[PDB]
Formats: sequence, structure tokens, C-alpha cells
Amino acid sequence: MDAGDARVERLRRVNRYKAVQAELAREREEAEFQAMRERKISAAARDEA
Amino acid sequence: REIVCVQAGQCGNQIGSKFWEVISDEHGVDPTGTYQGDSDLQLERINVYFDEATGGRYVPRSVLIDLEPGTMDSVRAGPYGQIFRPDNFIFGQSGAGNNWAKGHYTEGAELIDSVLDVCCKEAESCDCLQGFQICHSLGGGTGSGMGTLLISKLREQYPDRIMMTFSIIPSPKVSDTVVEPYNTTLSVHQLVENSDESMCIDNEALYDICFRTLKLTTPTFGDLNHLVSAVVSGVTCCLRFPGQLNSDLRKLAVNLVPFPRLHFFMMGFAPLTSRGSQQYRGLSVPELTQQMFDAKNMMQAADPRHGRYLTASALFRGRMSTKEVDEQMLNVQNKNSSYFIEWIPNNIKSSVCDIPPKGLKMAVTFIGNNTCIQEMFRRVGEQFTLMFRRKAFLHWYTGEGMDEMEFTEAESNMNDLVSEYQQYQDATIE
Amino acid sequence: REIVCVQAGQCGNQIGSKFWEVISDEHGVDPTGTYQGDSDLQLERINVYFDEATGGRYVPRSVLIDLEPGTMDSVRAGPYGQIFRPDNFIFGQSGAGNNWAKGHYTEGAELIDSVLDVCCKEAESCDCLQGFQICHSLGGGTGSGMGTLLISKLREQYPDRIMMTFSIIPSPKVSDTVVEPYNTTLSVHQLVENSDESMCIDNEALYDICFRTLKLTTPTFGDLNHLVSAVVSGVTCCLRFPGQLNSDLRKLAVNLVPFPRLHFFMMGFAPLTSRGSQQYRGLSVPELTQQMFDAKNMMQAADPRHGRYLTASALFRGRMSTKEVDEQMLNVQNKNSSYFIEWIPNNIKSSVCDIPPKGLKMAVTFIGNNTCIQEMFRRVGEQFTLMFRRKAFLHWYTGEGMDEMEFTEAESNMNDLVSEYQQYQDATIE
Amino acid sequence: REAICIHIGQAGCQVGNACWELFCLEHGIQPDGAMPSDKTIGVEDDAFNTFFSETGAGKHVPRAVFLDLEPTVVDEVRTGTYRQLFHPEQLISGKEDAANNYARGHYTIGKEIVDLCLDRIRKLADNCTGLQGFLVYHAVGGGTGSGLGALLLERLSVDYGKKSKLGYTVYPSPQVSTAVVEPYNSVLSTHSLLEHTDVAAMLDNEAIYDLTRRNLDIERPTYTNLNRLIGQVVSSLTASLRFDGALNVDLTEFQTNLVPYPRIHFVLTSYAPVISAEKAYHEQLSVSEISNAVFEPASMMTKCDPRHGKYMACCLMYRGDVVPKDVNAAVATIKTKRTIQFVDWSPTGFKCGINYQPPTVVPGGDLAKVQRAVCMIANSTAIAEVFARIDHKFDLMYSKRAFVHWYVGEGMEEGEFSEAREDLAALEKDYEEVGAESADMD
Amino acid sequence: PRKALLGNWFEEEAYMRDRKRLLDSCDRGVVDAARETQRIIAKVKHHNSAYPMAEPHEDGYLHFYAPLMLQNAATLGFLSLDLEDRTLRPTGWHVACSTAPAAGPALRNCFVLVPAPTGPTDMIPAPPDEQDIVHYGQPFFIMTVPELCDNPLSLLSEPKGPLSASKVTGKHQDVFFSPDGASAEAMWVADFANPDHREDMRDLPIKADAVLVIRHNHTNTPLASSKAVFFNDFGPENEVCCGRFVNNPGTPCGPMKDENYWTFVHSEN
Amino acid sequence: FRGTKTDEELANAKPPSCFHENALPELLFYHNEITNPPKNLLTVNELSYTNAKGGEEVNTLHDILHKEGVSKKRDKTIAIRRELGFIGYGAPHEGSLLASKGATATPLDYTMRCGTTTDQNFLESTRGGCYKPPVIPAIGRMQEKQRLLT
Ligand SMILES: Nc1nc2c(ncn2[C@@H]2O[C@H](COP(=O)(O)OP(=O)(O)OP(=O)(O)O)[C@@H](O)[C@H]2O)c(=O)[nH]1
Ligand SMILES: Nc1nc2c(ncn2[C@@H]2O[C@H](COP(=O)(O)OP(=O)(O)O)[C@@H](O)[C@H]2O)c(=O)[nH]1
Ligand SMILES: Nc1nc2c(ncn2[C@@H]2O[C@H](COP(=O)(O)OP(=O)(O)O)[C@@H](O)[C@H]2O)c(=O)[nH]1
Ligand SMILES: [Mg+2]
Repeated sequence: MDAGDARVERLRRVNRYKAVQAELAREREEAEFQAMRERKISAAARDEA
Repeated sequence: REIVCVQAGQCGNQIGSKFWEVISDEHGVDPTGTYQGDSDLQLERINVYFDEATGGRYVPRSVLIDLEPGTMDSVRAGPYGQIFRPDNFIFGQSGAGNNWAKGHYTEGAELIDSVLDVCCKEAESCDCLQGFQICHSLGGGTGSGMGTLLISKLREQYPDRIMMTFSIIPSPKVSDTVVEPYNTTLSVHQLVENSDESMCIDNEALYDICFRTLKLTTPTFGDLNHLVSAVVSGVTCCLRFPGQLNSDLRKLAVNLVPFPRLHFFMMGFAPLTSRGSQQYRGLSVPELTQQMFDAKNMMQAADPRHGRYLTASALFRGRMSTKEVDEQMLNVQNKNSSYFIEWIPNNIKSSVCDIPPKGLKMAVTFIGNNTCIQEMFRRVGEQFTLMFRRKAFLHWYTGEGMDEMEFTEAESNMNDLVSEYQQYQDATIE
Repeated sequence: REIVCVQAGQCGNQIGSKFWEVISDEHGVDPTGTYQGDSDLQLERINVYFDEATGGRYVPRSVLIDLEPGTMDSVRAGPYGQIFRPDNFIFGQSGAGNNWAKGHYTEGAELIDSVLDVCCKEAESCDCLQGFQICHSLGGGTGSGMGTLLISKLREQYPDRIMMTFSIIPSPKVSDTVVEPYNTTLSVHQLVENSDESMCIDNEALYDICFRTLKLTTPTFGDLNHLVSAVVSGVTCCLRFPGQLNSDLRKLAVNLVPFPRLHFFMMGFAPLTSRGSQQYRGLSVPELTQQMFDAKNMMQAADPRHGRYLTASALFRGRMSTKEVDEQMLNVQNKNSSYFIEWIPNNIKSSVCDIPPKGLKMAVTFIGNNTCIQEMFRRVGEQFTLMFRRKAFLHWYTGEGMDEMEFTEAESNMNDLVSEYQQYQDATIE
Repeated sequence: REAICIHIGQAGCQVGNACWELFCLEHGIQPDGAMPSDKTIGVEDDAFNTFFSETGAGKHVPRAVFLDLEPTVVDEVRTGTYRQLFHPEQLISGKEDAANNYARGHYTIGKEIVDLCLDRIRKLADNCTGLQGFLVYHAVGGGTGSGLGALLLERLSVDYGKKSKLGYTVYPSPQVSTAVVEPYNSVLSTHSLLEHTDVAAMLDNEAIYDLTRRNLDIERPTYTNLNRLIGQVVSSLTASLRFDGALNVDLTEFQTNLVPYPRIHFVLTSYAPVISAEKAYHEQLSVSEISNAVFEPASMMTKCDPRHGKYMACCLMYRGDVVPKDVNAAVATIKTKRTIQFVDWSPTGFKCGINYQPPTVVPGGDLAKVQRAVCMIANSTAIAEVFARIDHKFDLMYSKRAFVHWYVGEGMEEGEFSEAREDLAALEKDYEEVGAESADMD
Repeated sequence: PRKALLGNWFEEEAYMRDRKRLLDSCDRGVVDAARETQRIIAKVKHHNSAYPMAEPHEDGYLHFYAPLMLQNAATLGFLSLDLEDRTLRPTGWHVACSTAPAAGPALRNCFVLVPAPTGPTDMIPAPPDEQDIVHYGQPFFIMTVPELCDNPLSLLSEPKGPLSASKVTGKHQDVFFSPDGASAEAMWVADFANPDHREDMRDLPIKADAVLVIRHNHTNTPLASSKAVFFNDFGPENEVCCGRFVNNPGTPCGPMKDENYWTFVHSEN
Repeated sequence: FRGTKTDEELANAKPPSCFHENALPELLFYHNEITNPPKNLLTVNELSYTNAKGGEEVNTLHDILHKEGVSKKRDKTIAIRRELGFIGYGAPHEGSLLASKGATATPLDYTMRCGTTTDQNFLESTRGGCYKPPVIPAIGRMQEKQRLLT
């Protein structure tokens, strides 16, 4: 009885953990893309000036 | 009018988890099991699928059986898993090995008595019992052998009720298991004697639904099991909600089955359309009927254009006019008159229910009895005869204990079923 | 209407300690003896088992007897031990040696007078005395021999009261003692003439209760003694609380003992269910009655299906309708009519009590006089004849002083009672 | 649930070192048997149980025996780094070798040692509650591996009966060779193995050398490289028991799908993403590419060409990030190909398995890190070519009794050579008859 | 990003944006992983708020109605509760409790003492001027601060049986918090540290810093904290149970080890 | 065969398991606004036969076929919601308004002393956030009071 409950609890925690990590990875990728675009625009303006 | 569910094997338990999620959502049952709905219309027929435990809570009248507990541990670990009664999970200690004879004769008889005890407790607890409903695959091991064993026992104990099955059958293009023809042949032999009505689904047809209609880039088995859970929960909708023209499993059976062997049906569910396109087209009865007869939306590999309809049934959910339903069914029968068997004057039954599935204005599920189902059985019989002439892999089955005469009986019974469909396809008034 | 308790030997003292824990809990008595309850209904029948000592205190009407003080010193040193009256602990200086003859004839007569003095002081202190209650095992040494000695003295001195025993009997699968058949046969011979009603429990049946019904992974004697304390405190519950249909030990005996020599009964208690499942199913009279007659829930190795019920009794606790009780007992008698003795038109007595055990909505305790108890005695007689034919351990008993004629008398007397059950089992209306 | 591994002789123990290295690193058991706690998830997991059992103090010990007649290699295991992991009784060693004589292992020397091995295996099987087969690792080229492996398989087959026995066997390579008497020992081993094994997996060192030169960039490979590849293959096949997946595959499913007749149990094995770390980041590795890879003969771990025969059954194990729809599309494309042929009595040729755990990377290893892999074991009539060439070499030596006096002196009747040669002739005819197509009517 | 527009890019862009809108807008209850992770973070932030504990009294005695902490002699941790590890039982709501290290007073580890109205039928009553002082042998309640939740909780226990066991080891009685109170199952009695002078110090006032043993009045079983460790949302915490811990299992009645001893912690002067 | 040294290397030896996210059912079937689907729980018979003389409005056929809402009758749902509010699952918290005659849950000394000294500002400060503490009723005392009655 204890073994089955332990298995079920581990499965639910690990599934929640995987979902959260996937969402954070996607958000970080988007943020890096936006930062790259912004810094390149700033560099172009500075060079022209 | 209470239904008892049986879930067998991995596929059955997986489809069942999504089905019981959909049903619990429609009746406003929280995943903790507490009733939280907001209209009496939800509560007043909850008994059909749920039994009432004390202080609010409801528990679902279903038996889960499998030979290795891995799937059951996954469903208990799922988001709605807590709702299921702990005592309803029955398991052994070793797998079916994809062998029909093991599942039917050796590991079967040890558990079957405990399964019958649970099924009898559930049936005898009902104040009035409606038919049983079973979902399983025919290609597997425990699904085919133990499902047909249990079906035979329940048909012995309750011969006056209805027996309904939803069944998964091997795709025509790719096999998942080498010994599929034996398990399929023996299971179809058992079903045609024992069952009253059987619905068949091909996984290849669900993949074609997902890719062509919904345009999903990377579909998964969760999507296929949602489509199946949607149609299965739709066929029973008139039992449990009010409507302008009520219907019942026995009334579907009386209108669909002309002769007792002709009980194999095609399935479809109409409102399918991709998220980008859906903003561009409103729901209406002509659109649902047009999608309903397109072979793209039918969940089996045989296509209606190579056969003829003996009978069909359509169940509509939502607030709609009866005139549009009646005139659509008349127009389809008149314009395509060559595809309907002529010695029956009207082939379509309609039924109308007031309450649609959540988030749809209207929906229909379609059940069709069409002779083109004979092509799948013919293919299975050819592959079986190819395998059997060389007695391929036969020692497994004979070592478990089967007589070779069962294989020749099952082959003969399927050949007679194919012949009977072909003769009624080509019948004439004269 | 007050009961006097006697606890004898290791098993008796251990079961008694848990019983007095359960009773002190039910009436809200602190282990210091202070009343801490919250309704007059708890207080108003406390006299039945407790005497009142000065300024508040209550003392439990029990005598503890054993031949070596190890168990008695452990219970006196235990957490509830202080509640017991110091003068009530009686012990010797040498053991029973696991021998019935030693326990009955040599060390017995030395203590028996001091035990009778304490028992008489307790009996003569009552304003009106109800029956005696005795707990002991039959397989042991001092329990069987000195318990039956004391029973004989109390039956000579108080022949008009009731004598009730709870007794542990050897398991069919594993022995705890080699010389069990002699001690069992001689003790059953003594009880057959002396006792008014005797209840028998197998430890193997408690293990099967724990493993199958409650699904405990690693049960201990605390669980077995809790099951026993629950049933023992349940049989007397109607004596000490109000109800719609009162009952009494004498009324139970008059309605269960058809002929005089037949006074051995099996016991069961119904609302056993595992802690995980209990949230899933509410209590009702059909569920309790169905589990109550299921042999799965019965505390002896003999199964009712091999015999017939000559009489039975059910004690219900809770606020419930009499109609449901009466119609359930009629329905069970009608559906299983072959298992009920024909000469008696109604074999079951019912009784209803308002106050359930804490944390349960409803409960029933079941007492049954079945003829399948004859199978246990026949098996014990076979093992006895196997040992006696070879004089297997007889020199111990003859050295204590027994004439060999006692063994042949005890064998003959028991063989008669088994035949009497065989004759009443197969009797006809004629 | 549980499986017990039996390692015999020199090759089997050395391959065992790589296998248990891998199983430790994949589950996370430290080399001294401990396992570090996790703080992100609240409780630990049962996955070790297939290969490890825990003591009441939480130390892990593995479900294996190591059997050898010479002490030196087992003493090397005893004195190495994993000293504290193994139970000392599990490492069983005799005094002196079987000297490349099958007769010395089977008749003279193994008869004394075999009862200790059976007592250890019995003691293991008593500490189980769902044992589902034996895995056996040995080489048939040497004396003790052949002779004691056969004797032990016979005894196991009598005592345990129906329980399954799956063998990984190192056969004599078709032109690389190490000892003169290899054909006699391999023939005599194969005679016993025919009756007493359920599936036999075939390996050739020349193929793994070819695979490590062509795909990896290693000029001078050694046995540790081959053993790491073998360990990866065994881990891929047993992963279906141990980790979550879409389509699991129990060890009994192999026997049901791969073996049509009880003698036709010898299977070919191959593995797809053998690739170096520098090559791996220049290329995608989609499902269809690795599925196309497993059918090329350059991918195989046995030196045979399957284009000269017909397939009877294939079992495909996918592990990692794979979706069933891509597996179905790949298998349908393979089925379309004209250079892949199945016997006409086996129309439904494929079994699939899909597991989510990608393959583990070993600190000293030479394989790249990859998100997905596929492994195939398949039964094909092409295997008949391996036996015919061993049998021809046996015939060449036996025509002159080239070495027979050793075998006769160590306890064997001359008749046993002729019996075994007739049994292998019957096995050759079985592969001739089973592979004949009756597709033409009349 | 956008990637190259070959194949099914249009429908998948639409699907991704609709999924993003659904996840950002809807609540979805406990199905959403991000929302429940955020609410667990807010849970942990709320439970660990500081509390203004009371200073020690001038007389140096143990007093009622004053915030306090409970520390164990073996674990050196403070008694704490988790409001969300709750299950419904036939006897009511059970809330799990443990002992954990902490940086100071908090809403999860500050309690008050409330006296019980009935003594053990041989009590010598205290004088009227010592009403607020806690004496040995006098029952009292342990309760949570009013700022934690609407309904006050109490420390309870139940007899051991087939359906009752400790949280982790399962070999002792169970201790849990419950809104049940003013009952026979919520009374506790303190005793002296030295075993030989235990009955000489009965019905006497308790010093502010005494090491003492807390007993369950209705079962006569001392309170304890073992070394068993379980994880929860706060980290690793120990187990709390009622039982007697002894050096020799063969003599269950005897000397008690350090994990049956407790203490009361005040604020620093 | 040199063994591993640190726990970090042993941890990074395993790659994390891949995870496939099943598509949400709202992404497959929903046709209205995905963030606010309309609620359709009306029957034609209830919406047709009204009590026009009493005061409730009448509906045209287009109104019958195209109206969103929930049926007015909710007696059993109200009873169930009240029962679960007493039990403890009810969001509206129907209980805690009054206590039974013999089902006390807190000693009166706690209410008189150390119960009237609550700081409202501190409570408001600690409650501020996306987490609110639950309210747990004293069901045990209630059912104990019900148990000891005839
Ligand atoms: N792949 C691989 N092959 C090996 C390994 N060790 C030995 N072999 C091969 O197996 C054959 C030799 O068999 P051995 O294991 O040495 O024979 P044995 O079991 O020790 O028998 P005895 O010599 O009588 O003790 C040769 O073909 C070797 O190339 C190994 O670690 N890996
Ligand atoms: N549609 C659908 N098919 C499934 C699912 N799970 C397994 N299958 C199919 O069912 C067959 C495998 O049978 P299985 O359930 O494992 O048989 P069992 O071992 O006896 O339980 C294969 O064709 C799978 O593709 C599922 O969730 N949905
Ligand atoms: N159920 C139960 N059985 C017991 C207990 N103690 C002993 N027994 C059983 O009683 C028998 C031993 O009798 P015993 O009491 O030792 O006889 P004595 O030596 O005369 O006191 C054996 O069958 C034991 O298993 C107990 O606490 N509970
Ligand atoms: Mg060697």
C-alpha cells in the first residue's frame, strides 16, 4: 500500500516539474531573441551617429 | 437506467481515463470527486454513470482489469485518477505475452472469478440495469482473451440485457504485433456469437483525422483517445439529458440491426475543424451533415463508396429545428439513392437532444451499418490463412493447450460472416 | 446489572488490557479514573462495569490471575496499569509448564482458594449480579486447567447466573504448542457440562481478516486484540445504552441454545474496511447484512456453506429503521433457504441500539449457532487419537496424577457431541 | 520485473564489467553501492529493482553471478574500483582453466564447480517476487564458456523449467581468429545450445571492429570499446522494463514475436546512431534516418549480409524523443523498399517499442550524446551462412583427427563428434526448408 | 522566432498563439503547473511571517496566554504545522505536523497555552494568586495564534490501531492539528525531568526554562520526535509522534532517551 | 574503469527524460472565444412554456434558438452546495455563522483572553498576496453531538 502511494506521488511531482521546466525554457529562448534584436538596433544607431 | 463499464488492457485503460475525464467535466464533477455543478439538469441523471457516496461525492461504476499494473499506476497517477474506487483495480503478476490462449485459458481463469464478483456486485447494486459497455483492443493479449472471456460469462449471467463493445482493430498499413491475425480472428469469432452491437475503430483513421482535418503537426495518442472519448460519450447522451425526441441503446439496436449477425458498425463525429479556420465558418445543420457523410471523417479504414448502407443513425445535440434535420436526411437519401439498399424504405433514424457538449453550439455522432466492413475481415482472413497453412508460431498456442479445431472454426465463422455481408450487398427484389 | 470479569493466563491478560482500554475510551474515563465525558448517556450506565471509589474515581470490576508474574508485571507496568485495583492481581511462584494436569491438580488447588475469595467478594458486593465473563485460551496450560477449575467452582456456588466464555482455539494450519490436543479435549469436556455459552476464535481467521479485508502489510497482536476487543464490547452494548429493541445476555442465550448441550458459537463483526477505501462507500443496512453473512468476515476456519444455521443473532447499533432490518432478515432467509434449519420458522433474532461506536455511522455484531463447528471438534479428536494410541506424552499427565480412564471418558464425551451435531444437522421434519 | 544476469568465462566477465558500469551510471548508484539523495523530488524510485536489490541500510548490490575457472580476471574485479559493489559470493572462481577444451569444462572440471553456482542462483531466485528470465553472457570459442555454460544451462533447464533464457554469445569471427580449436568448441557448444535456449543473439568481433573504424574515428580499438557497445545494446533492449514509455515490451514478447518454430531462434542484432561527438553536431538525426541506418549491413554487429536471405520477424526498440507517427511513417517507407524482403508466410513482420529515456553518456566513452536511438533484433535465414562455414572448418580438421586425442583423453566418446555434426546438418536443413517460398501456385 | 515558411507553418503559428492566449488568460484550477507553483511560493512566503513574541515574566514562571515555541532535546528543531497537508477523516479534519529549524518566531511555530477545567480527582488546587502559572499534573491545551487562520487549531492524538499509525515510521501514535478542541483528546500534562523527584514536584509551579516531558492525558503516552526525515514544500522535516523511546527494546518500561524531552523558548532579553 | 568522483558528474551523466505535452481538449473542439465560452444549459420546453401573465418574459423562436444562459431551477444544487459548505469544501462558507448548543470547539477563555488582541493591520499585511488561508470547520464536534442522541 505504501509503495503504490509513493509511486503515485513521485509520478505527480515529476510530471509537474517537467511541465514547469519546459515552460521556463521556452520563455528564456524568447527573451534572448528579443535582447539580441534590441542590442543590434542600438549598435547600428551608434555607428551612424 | 444504469450503465456498467468494463476497461480491459492498456488501450482500454488509457481510453477510459479520458472518457471518465470528459464525463466528469460534463456533469461538473471536480477531480476530487465533489459535485460542483450549477444546474439541476446536470445532477438529475448523474446516476446513469455515477454511484453516490456519502456527503456529495460520486464514484464511477467501472471495473479496470489488466495483467501488469503499469497502466493502472499511470491512471491512478493521472489528474482525475483519484475518483476511481481502489477496490476496482484488478491485476495479476505476469503479462499476456501477446498470446490469445494465455489470456483466455491460463492466466484468465485465476482472476476471472474476482472480476465476475466485482461485476456482479455492481450490476446487482443497480435499481434497474441497462446494458454493459466494454472498450478493448482485439490485437492485444489480455484485451482479447480476458475481454472475450468476461463477455461470455456476462452473457451467461445476464442474457436479456444489451452487450455493447468498442474495439480497436489492426490498421491495414502497419502492424504493431506479428501475431495479430490469430488474436483478431479468435476475438471476432467470440464477439459475433456473444455481442449484440460492436463498434470498430482504426488508429490509422484517427491519424488521418488529425493530419487532414485538424492539421496537427505532431499528434499523440492523447488526441486519438480524446476523439474516441468524445464519440463514446456522445452515443449515450440521450439517456441522460432531456430532448425533443428521446432515444435509448435498445431503440438504436432495434432500428440498426436487421438480422442478429449484422451488428458491426462504422462511427463518425462531425464538428472537426482546425483552429485557424474555425473563426471563418459557423455551425449549422447542413455543415454538420456534409461533414457527417464525408469519408474523411469516418473512423474506420473501409470507405462507404465501395459498399451500401443497410442502416444508419444520427444523434443530434443542441437546440435546433426538426425540419432541417428531417429534410437533410431526405435530401441525402434522395440524391445518393444508389448507395442505399432498396428493400428498406427509410434507412436513417434521427434523434434530438437539447444539451450540447460544452463549448459547442451543436454536435452530432453518426453510427453506420455498411457492408464495406467486409473488406477488413477478408484481409484478416487472407493473412490468417497465409500464416496458418505453415502453422506459423502455432506451438505457442498449442503449448498453452488450444485444440487446432478452434482455429478452423474461427476461420469458418469469419468466412461465413463475410459471405453473409456480400450476399445482402448484392440482394435484389426480383 | 453488573458483569464481573476474569482474565487468566498470558492470552487472557493481554486481551483484557486492550478490552479495558476500549471500554475506558467509550465511557470517557481517564486512565487516572477521572470522568471527562461530554454527555450523560456515557455516565448513566457506568455502574455496569465500574465500581465507584471515593471522591470521583472509578475502578474496573476485573480479576487478573496468572501462574508466573511476567505478564502481570508487564501490564501493571504498562500505561493503563494503574487503573487496576492492587488487591486484584493474583499470581503464583511457578509456571503451568504448559500442562493441563499440572495446572488443574497440583499448582491449581494452592491458588484457587484465593481466587475464589476475590471472586466471591466481587460477586457478593453487587446489588444485583448478572452473569460472569471469562477470557482464556484452550491451547495453553493455566488458562485451560485453572480456568475450567474456577468455572466448576462458580457453577457449584452460583448455578442460577450466566457463565459466558471467550476462548482461543488452535489454528488448523500451524501449532503454537505440541500438546494442544490434550489440553483442548479436556477443556472442551469441562465446558460441555459447565458452560452456558462459549465463543471460539481462530488466530488464522484474524490474520485472514487483517490481510484480506483491511490489507495490513505487517499485522501485530495489537490489531488482533483490537478486533477481539471491538466484538466483545459490541455484544454487550445494548446492555448499557438505550435503544428501540433492547436485548440481554440471557435473552440471547434463550433465543440461540435450542437443546442443552449445544452452546458453542461463532462470531463476526461487519464494518471492517481499509482506511483508503472507507471514504468511497457509505453505510447502509444491505451492505452491512451482505458483508455480515459473507464467510470472508467470519472468525472460524469452518465455513457455513458446509453446514446449516440452527439459530442466529444480529445486534445493530445506530438510528435506523426497523422495516429495513426486518425485511433484510426475511430476504436473506428466503433467498438462501437451504442453509437454514427447517423446523424453526425464523432463525434470526434482531436487536437495535441507538449509540454506534465512535466514528462509524452504523455497525452490527453477528452471533451464529452453526453445525459446521462439528468439523473442528472431529479434527481435534483425530489428532488426539493419533497422540493417545502411541502414549506420545502421557507420562507427564500420569505423573501429575490422572487415571487413564479420564482420557477415554473425555474422548467418548466429545465424540458424542460431534454425533449430536451430526444428528441435528441431518434431522428432518417427518 | 526482475532479471538475473549470468556471466561466464573471460569475455563474459569483461563484458559484465562494462554492463554493470553502465547500469550503475544510468540508475545513479555510486561505485561503493550508495545512491545520493534528491532534493527536487520528495521520494526515490523503484527503477533499480530490475537490476539491484537494496539492503536494510540502503546499500545496493547487483543481481548477477560471475563464473570462471581461472582466478586472475575475477581477482582483477575483486581488487579493482567496484570492489565494494559486488557480494563476494557472487564472484565465483576455480583454480585452473579448461585450456580451450570443451571436454575439460563439461566432463572433468565443471562438474565440481557447477553445484556452487546452482546454489547461488537458487539463493538469488528465492529473493525475488516477479523474476521474468535469465540473461546469459559467454563466449563459445573457449573451453570453460562452452562446457560449463552448456552444463549450467542444462541444469537450469531441469530445475526452473519454463522460465526464459536469453543468450548473448560471442562466436568465432569469419576470418579473424585467435585459437586453433575454435571450430570444435563452437560446434559442440551449439549442439547443447540448440535444445536449451529460447533466443540466441549473435556477435562477431570483426563486425564491431569494422563499426568502430568506419563510424567512430578510432584507429586502434581494444576490447573495452567493444564491450561498451555491447553494454549499450543490452541497455537498450532492457530499458523497456525499467522506464516509462508509450509502448512497453516485456521479455516474453520477444519470444512470442521472434520465434516461429522452436529450433529457429538465432537472431541478428544492429544499432543505429554509432557516431562521434564532432560529427554529431553537423547533422540532424531524425527517426527516418536512423531507421534507414539499422538496415544497412555496415550497422550490424554480426558479419552476415541480410540481402542473401529473407526476414521472418523484426523487433524495433526506440528510446528517447520519438513520436509514434514518425515510427509508422518510417516503417511504411522501409516496407516500400525492394531490397528488403520477408518470407511470404510472415505478412505482419514488425513489432515496435517506444521508451522516453534517451541513452546515457559515460565519462570515458567515445559515443556522442544523442536525443534518440533505435535497436533491432531480427530473425533471418542468412544466419545459416555462419554455421555452414564453421561446419566446413570442422570437417577440414576432423577428416584427419587433427586434435581429437585431447578430447578423448579428457573424457569424451568419439561418437559425440558425429552426433553433433549430424545435428548441425539438420539445423542447416531446417533453415533451408523454412526459407522456401510456396508463393507460386501449381 | 519565425523560421522558414515551408510546410504547415501557418496553422502551427495560429495554434501556438491560441495556446498561449489560453494559458495566460484562463485559470484552469489545479491543472496549470505555473499557477500552482506560484501559489506554493506564496504559501511558503505567508507561513514564514515574523511574529511579536512575548518577553519572559518577572516571576520566572511558565504562564498561560503567552506566545511560545516548542523545541525538542534531540532534533533541536521547533514544532511546526503545514495547513495544506490535510485529509478528511471520519473523526474530522487532520492537519499534519512536524518539527523544523527556523530563523526565529513565525506564524507556523508560535503557540499559546490554555488551561483545562478538570483535574485528576486528587488534585490539590492552586491558590488564587497562581491562576496564570502552569503547574505539574495540571491539564492544559496547546493552540495556534489567532492571526494564522479563522478557526483556531489544537494539538490532538488518537489511540493506535489497525487504521491509525504515525506519519513516517508507522510504529507509534499519530499527532496532528485539528479545529477540534475543548475535548478529551486535546489535553496534555507536563512532568518533572528527574525521575526520582517526579512525584515530589507534583502540583508545583513550573520554572520558565525547565526541561520537561509532555504526556497525552487520555492515553498516558509521552510526546516525542524521532530522527525520521520526510520532505515537503519547506524542505526536510522530522517526524512527531507519541511513544516511549528506550535503550533496550526488551524492557519497554524504563529510562527515556533525549527525544522524549522538550523545552519552552522565549524571546531574548 | 576509473570510477566517478563527484556527485555532480554522476548527476550530469543522465540526460533528463523527454516529455510530450498532450494537446488540451479546448484546442481541438472549442469554436467560440477560447477564453470565455458561452454556457448552454437550457431546454426548449423550459424556454417555450413560461408564465406570461405572472410576469416572466416570453421568447421568440429566434430567441429560443439563439439564447445563452443557465436554467433558473437550481434547488438541488443549492442544497448540495450548502451541505458541502458545512462539510468544508464549500466556497461560499455557509457555516461558521453560529454554533450548536452542545458542540463547542474553543474554550471561552481563549475568546476572552488572547483572542481579543488581534492586530488587524498585521493580519491585512500578511494576507496580502495570491494565497489566502483556508477556513476549516469543526465538523468533528458537530458529528460528535449528533452521535450521542436517541
Ligand atoms: N568482444 C569481446 N570478446 C572477447 C573478450 N574476451 C575474450 N573475447 C573473445 O572470446 C574468445 C576467447 O574466449 P575466452 O573467454 O577467453 O575463453 P574462456 O572462457 O576463458 O575459456 P578458457 O580459455 O578455457 O578459460 C576469443 O575469440 C576472444 O577474442 C571481450 O572482452 N570482448
Ligand atoms: N487508439 C489507441 N490505441 C492504443 C492505445 N494504446 C495502445 N494502443 C494500440 O493497441 C495495440 C496494443 O495493444 P495493448 O493494449 O498493449 O494490448 P495488451 O497488452 O493486451 O493490453 C497496438 O495496436 C497499439 O497501437 C491508445 O491509447 N489509443
Ligand atoms: N490473539 C492472541 N492470541 C494470543 C495472544 N497471546 C497468546 N496467544 C495465543 O494463545 C496460545 C498460547 O497460550 P498461552 O496464553 O501462552 O497459555 P498460557 O501459558 O497458559 O498462558 C497461542 O496459540 C498463542 O498464539 C494475544 O495477545 N492475542
Ligand atoms: Mg580463460
